[PDB]
Amino acid sequence: MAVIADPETAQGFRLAGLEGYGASSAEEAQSLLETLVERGGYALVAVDEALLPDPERAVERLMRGRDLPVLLPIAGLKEAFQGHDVEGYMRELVRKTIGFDIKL
Amino acid sequence: VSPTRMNLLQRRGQLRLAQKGVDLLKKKRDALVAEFFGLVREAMEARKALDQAAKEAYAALLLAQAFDGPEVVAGAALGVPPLEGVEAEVENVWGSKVPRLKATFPDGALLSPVGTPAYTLEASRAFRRYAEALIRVANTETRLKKIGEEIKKTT
Amino acid sequence: SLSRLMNNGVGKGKTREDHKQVSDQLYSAYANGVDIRKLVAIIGEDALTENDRRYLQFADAFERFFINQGQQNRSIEESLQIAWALLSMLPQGELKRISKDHIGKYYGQKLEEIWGAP
Amino acid sequence: PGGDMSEPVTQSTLRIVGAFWRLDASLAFRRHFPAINWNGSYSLFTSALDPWYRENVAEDYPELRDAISELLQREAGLQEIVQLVGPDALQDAERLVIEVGRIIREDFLQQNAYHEVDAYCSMKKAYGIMKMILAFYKEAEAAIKRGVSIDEILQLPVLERIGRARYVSEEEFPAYFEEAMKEIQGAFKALA
Amino acid sequence: PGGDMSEPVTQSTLRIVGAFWRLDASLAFRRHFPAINWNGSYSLFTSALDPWYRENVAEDYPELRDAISELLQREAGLQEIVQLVGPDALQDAERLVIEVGRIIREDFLQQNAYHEVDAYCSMKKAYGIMKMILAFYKEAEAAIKRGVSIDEILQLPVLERIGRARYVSEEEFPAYFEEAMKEIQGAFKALA
Repeated sequence: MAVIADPETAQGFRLAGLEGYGASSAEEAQSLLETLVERGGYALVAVDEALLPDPERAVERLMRGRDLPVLLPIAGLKEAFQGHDVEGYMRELVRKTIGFDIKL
Repeated sequence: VSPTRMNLLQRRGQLRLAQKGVDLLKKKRDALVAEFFGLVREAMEARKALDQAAKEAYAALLLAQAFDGPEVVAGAALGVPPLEGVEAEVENVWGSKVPRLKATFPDGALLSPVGTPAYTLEASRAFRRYAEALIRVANTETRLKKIGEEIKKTT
Repeated sequence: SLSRLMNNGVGKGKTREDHKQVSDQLYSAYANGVDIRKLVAIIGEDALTENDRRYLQFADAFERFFINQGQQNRSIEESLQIAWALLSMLPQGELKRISKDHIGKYYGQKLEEIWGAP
Repeated sequence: PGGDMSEPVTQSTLRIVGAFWRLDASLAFRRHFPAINWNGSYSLFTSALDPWYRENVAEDYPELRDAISELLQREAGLQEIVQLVGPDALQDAERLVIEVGRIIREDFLQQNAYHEVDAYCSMKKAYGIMKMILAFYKEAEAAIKRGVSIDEILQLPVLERIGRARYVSEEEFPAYFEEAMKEIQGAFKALA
Repeated sequence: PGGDMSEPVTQSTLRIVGAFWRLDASLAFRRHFPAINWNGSYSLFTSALDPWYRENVAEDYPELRDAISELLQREAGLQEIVQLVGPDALQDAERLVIEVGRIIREDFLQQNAYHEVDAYCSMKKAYGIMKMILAFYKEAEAAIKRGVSIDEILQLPVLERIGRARYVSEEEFPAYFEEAMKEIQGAFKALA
């Protein structure tokens, strides 16, 4: 599987066997992500939230054709150690899926 | 449609069929709602476990950078191959088929696995546990999203 | 089906005192069973809980033994015994329509004796 | 006389007849003769004729007839759900019941009155066809319990063997029945 | 006969009557009696009877009645949400109004005619019950906005006073009403 993240953790990704790339702007993140979508290989791409909060919104026209690629957003290296509540992400997820806001 | 008594009986039978179908679809939606709530609780738990594993893996990686040095880590990372134990499978959920991901990365796949750079080996350990939590999160969340779209179709 | 004057006929000093609650419980349980039976064909048996499966099996056994009696003559005691045997398939305390006194007095008889010759 | 079954002639006839074979225009449109409406038809002579069937046809013949009627009723029950959600939402057991009902409708009930062989059918030939269909259904349900998907079951060559058992002649039939039963046993034993 | 309210006799009757107490079977199955559908019923005599109410019962009776009807109206506007998710899953304020509506229904709207004391009730007793329930709801909403004891309110000793007034005598009623008011004050103002 591939993962777009900060350059610091890219060496650790390469050590663990993960395909890591280092980038800091949304433009290159989206272009590289759709390049990973079109290219043959692993179908899973992991995204740091600092570059692209919703990768499905980036590939929404490639997602309408095929739903086999898998995308996963996660906190970046700086956001990881300072931390946050993941339950806000859960509330946003359920509010997106149903269209309804409940169970804070 | 020509008005006859037989046609009237057939239309009333159709009306009863439609009402019974509406009730049955409501019951199905209720069951899907219960499954959705259970799955979203599981997904939240998996997400926070993944966050904790990611934090400690990054801490171990930074310590390995501090001790073993960038060149030794790069020499270790060059030898170790990328993910090759990949398996893709499909799973059924309420009549819909969804894909799942599988990873099997062992110690035998590594190149020079002896941990003389000990902190690099610790980083590899924590990254393996990180990968376990990550694949769990991926599967649970994609199942949750498919359940949500099923509920929308039923509504 | 419906009988308007059933309330006057049954009671104490005539038939048995547990008649009305037994009839009410049988009605409610059979309705739940047939609803679950229609639901299973879509969602499948494994998607059910345990108690919905209990209701489904109660509905099937209720039809097969209570309704399909053939050319036999049953007294009121035999009918009430079969009805109490079928209610024993449901767990005690799920019978919300019956007082606890009659549940203590009558619950627990095995169905299999009636299964031998219903 | 005018349009339909509510005219007084049909209603007056309904109360003094022991059998009532209702025909359907929709089945005759698609050339599915004899086009007897199975849901709106009945008979009252079954119980009286039951002792004769046990002696002259076979001892278990009424049980086979009851099983066939139960299968047709089960198929008629599930068709309401099919209009509601579609055939894809049904589980494998109900899909098997639907397919077996289609098999019965296409093979057993249909009869061509202008064919050279199919115009007449004796009692024992009908009993053999019913036995074959019920044996196939039992084997299919058992294979469903063993984890076989329904789609690969319908690809079996024994399906064509059953569907063309109508056109076998009367005296050629027992050998065909023996061969079909042996093939029915053989096919499902190697599947799982 | 068919349950149609569009039947000619019912439709001709509805054009001339001044009140309309529509019943329904669903409330009868659940044994909530009387089975008056408060969403389908109406009355055209309220406005003219308003001066009599404030001249002989209490000056605040019509506004209290309007508040009760409004709180009943709010509960029916949330049923569509409850038809999607469980009642406990909603917000604590919506849960509060749902529990207040349930209390109002099960306690106030029920009257058994096969009972010695559940078949009759005077005007003053009902007015006191409505006043107590409305005050309890207002104080509970104030406590919810305070931000404490969102579930302890549903276990206060006021629950005995509210349910008890259904069986209080007409002579002992004012003492019960005063004691319930001071109990509400002491429980809501001083517990937390």
